[PDB]
Amino acid sequence: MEHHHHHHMPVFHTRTIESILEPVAQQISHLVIMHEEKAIPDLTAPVAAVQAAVSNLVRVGKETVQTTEDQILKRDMPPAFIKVENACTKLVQAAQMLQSDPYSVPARDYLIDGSRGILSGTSDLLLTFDEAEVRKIIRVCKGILEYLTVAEVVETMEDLVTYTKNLGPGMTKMAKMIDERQQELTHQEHRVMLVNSMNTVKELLPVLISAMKIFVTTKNSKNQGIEEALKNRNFTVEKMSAEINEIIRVLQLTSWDEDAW
Amino acid sequence: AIYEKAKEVSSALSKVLSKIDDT
Repeated sequence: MEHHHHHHMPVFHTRTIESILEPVAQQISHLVIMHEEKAIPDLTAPVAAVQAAVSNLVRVGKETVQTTEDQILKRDMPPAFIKVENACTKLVQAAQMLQSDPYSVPARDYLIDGSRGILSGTSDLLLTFDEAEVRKIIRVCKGILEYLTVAEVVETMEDLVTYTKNLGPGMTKMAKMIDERQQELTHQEHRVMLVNSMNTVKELLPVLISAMKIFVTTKNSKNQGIEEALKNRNFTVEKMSAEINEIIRVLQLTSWDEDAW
Repeated sequence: AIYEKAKEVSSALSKVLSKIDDT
């Protein structure tokens, strides 16, 4: 005689998203936690606002699907509005059976299920809008993993003065983004290999930037051996690019989600 | 504004499930 069973159906990955649905999450499981197997007031005036904000959400959510061209989002968002949509009709509908009778046990369960909707539904809503964010972050890196290759074409010293002013700011934004991400991550492993990585990239910047200038002035003189100077360059790049990918790959790990191919 | 309106309904909902019990 072996028995084991409980509830299910609630995902979560981002630190913020959790500290937003976590409460309503434990509340639901705690309301069903009474697994031993009391009347209900009038939830008419407190379920109408949950339907209110829920509407505003779909609103600001349906507009975001009209701006950001993130296709994978423009197609992953809609189904969400559907979830919260009907998940609400139950909440509002459930509140009725309880108003017409606040002792009904199917309603208490019916009510929870509907709430479990707006939660599970809003979850995807944020989750999706989030993966899209981790995306914009990848784009930034992809563009920083594309410019470095441009170093291998900087001959004139004057250009070096237009490569840094450019590469710099890029790495700057490519740093703040990573900083925030690590905070949002819910796994120690990722947070680490993600930070220490973006770390070397910062140090390797003032380096390749030198090998670039050291070469731009060495070729200007009879100083033969640009190899030991040039090689040092591309070598640094190759190191940065190899590191930058660890970031991307890591992010994509925390990115590619079920809804995705 | 998403993370906002979301948190909004999150509470607005958390305020409803509160009338479902309090021990």
